[PDB]
Amino acid sequence: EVQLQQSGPELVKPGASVKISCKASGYTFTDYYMNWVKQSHGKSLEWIGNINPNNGGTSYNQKFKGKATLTVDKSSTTAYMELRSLTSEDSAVYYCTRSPVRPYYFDYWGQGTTLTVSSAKTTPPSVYPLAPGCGDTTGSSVTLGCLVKGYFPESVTVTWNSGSLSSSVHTFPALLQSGLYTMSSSVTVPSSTWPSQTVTCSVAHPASSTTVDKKLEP
Amino acid sequence: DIVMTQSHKFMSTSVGDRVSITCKASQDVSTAVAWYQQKPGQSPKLLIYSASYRYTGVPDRFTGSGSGTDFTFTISSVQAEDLAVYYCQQHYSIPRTFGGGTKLEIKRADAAPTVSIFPPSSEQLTSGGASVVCFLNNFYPKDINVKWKIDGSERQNGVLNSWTDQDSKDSTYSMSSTLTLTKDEYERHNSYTCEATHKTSTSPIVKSFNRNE
Repeated sequence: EVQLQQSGPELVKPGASVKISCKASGYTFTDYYMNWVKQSHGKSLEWIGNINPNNGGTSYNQKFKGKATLTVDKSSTTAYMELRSLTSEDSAVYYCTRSPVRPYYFDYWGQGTTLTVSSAKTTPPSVYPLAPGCGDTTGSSVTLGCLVKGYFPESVTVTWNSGSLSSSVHTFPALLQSGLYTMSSSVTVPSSTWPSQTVTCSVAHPASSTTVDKKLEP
Repeated sequence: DIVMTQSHKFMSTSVGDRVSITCKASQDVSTAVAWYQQKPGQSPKLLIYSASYRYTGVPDRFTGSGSGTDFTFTISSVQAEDLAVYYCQQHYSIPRTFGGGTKLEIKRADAAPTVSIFPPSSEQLTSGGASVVCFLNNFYPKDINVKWKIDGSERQNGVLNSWTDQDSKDSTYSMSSTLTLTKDEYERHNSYTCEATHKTSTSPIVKSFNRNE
């Protein structure tokens, strides 16, 4: 199938540049334009520009000219966007997305690349298990959680039992406090399956390459 | 630039209902309009292109209409999973431009929260921190009040509340309320309570633990 695999999250200091990549697979790379789209947090999609992989021709949103440089490596079917002179106004999710010559649309999208422009240091999260106190009454289901505290930058992923529990999961949006993010994740499983069976939250913080697993214990 | 205006940032609907999201182009764009669905935390997904054509695999309940400047995206029978921001986009000229987005909000019946309170973990206490967290899960509507009481006394400082988006399965909300203390403070008190007040009952849902046992 078509896949646009973007490079991972970026934390860059102001004034720096970043180059984000979009590895295209599953289709004839040179038959589609590659587009880049910015999405600031809570805001709409902004088209940055496109590049014709066939000849490297680019078309930019004037607003991003100079700011963004689109390139392509045909041989590696990878599109790149270099963003320069970075400020926190550039902190956003950036998508690559494919468009045919015709019809006119963005049919396949990368997963997005989160760019954080900040002088702040990477801070891995402290991961704390949230298990019921000894006094709690057991009902049909039990809610467990992991508190993911004091990390930066924002990208964090909590996986419960290697994704085998995701239908019962709540991911609470991170809140920024004193320059650090905190989030939590809950999972609700039948009480007949915990603690009889292991429930583990695995908290990945890509910026610090940290993974903390907490086995929820009564 | 062509401006694509979605004048409604939000539209409420109910599961099974028909909802139409409008988009107005600042100039004639013929039918060079696409509609995208962006679910929370996800990349946009193309649903409609050329104003009225469903992209491959797109369910029949999604339609688009319009030509010139006024475009409509319609979900004929909304499903909870359609909770998303919907964007129109013109592909008529450069730069490509998007509408501001319309977030579909799903009105379901009220649901009381399932409240869970968690004492600080031994790990955190070792760090000299004490976060007490209360999960208020799967409630509707979003409006909810959490009150923390420490030894019967309301505690307002150090409380951070985070709401989820509406659940794509049941359209409820969940929220976490975290009371962050120092370890020293936490151990100067015994009873920790989060009280959830929600329109589904005049009686707060109260979850508590005593640090002793």
